[PDB]
Amino acid sequence: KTLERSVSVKGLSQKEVEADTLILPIKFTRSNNNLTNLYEELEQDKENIIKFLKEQGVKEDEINYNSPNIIDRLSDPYSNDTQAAYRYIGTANLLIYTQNVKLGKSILENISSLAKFGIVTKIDDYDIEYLYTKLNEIKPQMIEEATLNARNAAIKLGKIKKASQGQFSINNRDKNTPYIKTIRVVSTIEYY
Repeated sequence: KTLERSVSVKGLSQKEVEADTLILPIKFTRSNNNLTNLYEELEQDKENIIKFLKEQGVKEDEINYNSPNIIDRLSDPYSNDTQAAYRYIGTANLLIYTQNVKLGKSILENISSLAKFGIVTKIDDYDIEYLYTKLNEIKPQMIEEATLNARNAAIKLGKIKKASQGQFSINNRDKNTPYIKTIRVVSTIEYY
């Protein structure tokens, strides 16, 4: 009348963890007819941004800086046209790489204070990274926990028919907490 019976349980491993890496790129841009003057204002912009980051808790060894990217437009602020401008435009990037992930919130709310110096900072939310770089290291024990939780629900009794493993998910806790990640895995076990 019946040929087999099997029971299926899904085991859940879930953990909140704190991101260990914050990558925060701060771009700032200037224009000038004289290229030497563009570099001097960028360099002065860079010094003021660094001072604000150090006040915020960032250390010097967490700040990285590439050569500014300079575009020659060959324009002039005298030529009567609808598209006249300064000849050169330069954009620079101060790239923060730190394990002090809780610094990011305060940096992003106060960076407007640099408007004083005439600094134009652009920070793209898409390129702000809060990572838990230990993610792959923690997977084996969470897989065991899920598989184990599945077995113990089955207790509450033959061999194992099928074993499957979902992929890990990793989500921010709240919107206000990007430096805290929720990590989940589900292990599915079917017994006879």
